[PDB]
Amino acid sequence: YKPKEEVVKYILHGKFTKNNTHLTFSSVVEDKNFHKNKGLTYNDTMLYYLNLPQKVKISLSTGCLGFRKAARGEYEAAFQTSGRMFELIKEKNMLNKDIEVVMDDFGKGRAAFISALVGKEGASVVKKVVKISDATKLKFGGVRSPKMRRL
Amino acid sequence: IQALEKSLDELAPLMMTKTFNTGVAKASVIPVPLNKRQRNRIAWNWIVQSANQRVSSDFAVRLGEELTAIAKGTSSAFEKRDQIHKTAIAHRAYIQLK
Amino acid sequence: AEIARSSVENAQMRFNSGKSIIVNKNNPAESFKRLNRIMFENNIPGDKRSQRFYMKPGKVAELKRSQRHRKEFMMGFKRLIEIVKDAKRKGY
Amino acid sequence: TKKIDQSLSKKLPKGTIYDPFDFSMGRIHLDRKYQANKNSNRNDIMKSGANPLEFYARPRILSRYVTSTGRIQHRDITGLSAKNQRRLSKAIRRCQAIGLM
Amino acid sequence: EQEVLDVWEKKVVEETELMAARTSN
Amino acid sequence: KPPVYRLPPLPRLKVKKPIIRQEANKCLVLMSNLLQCWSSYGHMSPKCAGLVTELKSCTSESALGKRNNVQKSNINYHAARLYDRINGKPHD
Ligand SMILES: [Mg+2]
Ligand SMILES: [Mg+2]
Repeated sequence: YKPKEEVVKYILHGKFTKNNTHLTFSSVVEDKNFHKNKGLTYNDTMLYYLNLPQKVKISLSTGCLGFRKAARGEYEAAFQTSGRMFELIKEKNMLNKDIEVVMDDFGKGRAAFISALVGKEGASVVKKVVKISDATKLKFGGVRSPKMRRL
Repeated sequence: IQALEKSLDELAPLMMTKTFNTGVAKASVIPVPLNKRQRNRIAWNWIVQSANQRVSSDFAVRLGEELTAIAKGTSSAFEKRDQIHKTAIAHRAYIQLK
Repeated sequence: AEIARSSVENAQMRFNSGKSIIVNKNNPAESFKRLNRIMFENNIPGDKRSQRFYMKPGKVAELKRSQRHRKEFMMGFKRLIEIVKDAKRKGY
Repeated sequence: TKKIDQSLSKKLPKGTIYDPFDFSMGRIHLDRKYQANKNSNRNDIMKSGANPLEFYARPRILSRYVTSTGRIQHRDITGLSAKNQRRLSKAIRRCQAIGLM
Repeated sequence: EQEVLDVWEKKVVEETELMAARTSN
Repeated sequence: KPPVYRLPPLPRLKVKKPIIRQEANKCLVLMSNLLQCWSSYGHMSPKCAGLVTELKSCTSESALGKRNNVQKSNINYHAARLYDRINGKPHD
């Protein structure tokens, strides 16, 4: 009957492409009065709690730390960008609830992000991380990729 | 002589980190063990450097005084040993063990 | 109602994808190693790379034939090495 | 230390006969090398004579032959005959299309 | 059995010490 | 039933890079433990006394100990010796 938005967990998403690394930190917000609404079916309630809304808090790329052009897709750019994220999560008091890490692709920043989180740079965030997962998007047939490059 | 050997055995570092130019990338700082002859060289050079800060014109006198102070506990080269062992403890994981 | 509140735990994990690991709070680097093993046993990195550029069907068929031959050839090679080692052990 | 890793010690079953070699490291290594899932046949429905296509509405049984992501296992891994592999794969694909797997 | 169990004792100890060092990593 | 894979006739039977077991150096492991002992109980702590004593003896004469650091594989010698006997080739 009253909006009671509360954070349930945080999602640390990393997209590691060939030319850049994108790191997004989000909050899984749950209106704790959703079940108190009128005209709400058991299906709508279960469907609302199975995909809870998400709000973006921190969005970073390797170009936000001053890495330009070809340097954006390198290992060092990702390692420093991962550090800046782990710091901004502590400077925003967003290290109280559990964090779920979602990694997307297999560029050079995937192993830098993992090293920065299992090392000194991520000794505070790693303590809250409860689940790691991969979200690489593959196609079963799908659209035709571009032709092979003749180099 | 027993005092000299005891001082050399306490001042010399057991291990020392060395940079190996392995690979086109940055060299690796890996702790390496030292033999007794290599340990004595490191400790002796520290003693000589400390001795040459004393006032006597005669090297034998400066060396004698330096060795007496080390046999009595006081020496500025124990700091050097602690700093070489700190670095090695930091790079303990860099060791290969095969 | 609460019926839709107390039955969300299983429901949440009932629609799993199989690409998730529960982190070991003690050794968090061992959980990332487990996730990497899943990726390699489902050929996720290989499939992603193979989907970047289009390959003609004839070329795809050629590569599939050669890869199978090399896989089978290696199995035949290991069988012969095992015979060698067994024969050596018995003094042949 | 009064403890040894299980991988470095062999536990001789009860009622079995042994040789002095059974206490050596060679036995440990030999048991690892020749460790195959040969007991699967007796626990493998698809290696019993049933038609795998009769299990297309039983995702629990079919889920034993796919990886964590749902990828059908190669015959090299399942150890099935060509016919059963062919029938099992059809069952899984049909199960996926019905909305059960 | 003693001859075999003596060699096995040495190897176990050796391999329970390499593991300790390798795992320390 | 387990599929046997039979190779075609081959010009040779050889392992490109035969695997060898390189036993770990006893002095290096002693150093790796002492370094760890100092990491927990502290540098020069009385708890690591035995480690220090053992390390000194291991490295007294040679920093890597007196070891037979030489091991080679013979698989290729035997494989070439036995291949013609065990390949199952038909008679001429
Ligand atoms: Mg690039
Ligand atoms: Mg185009």
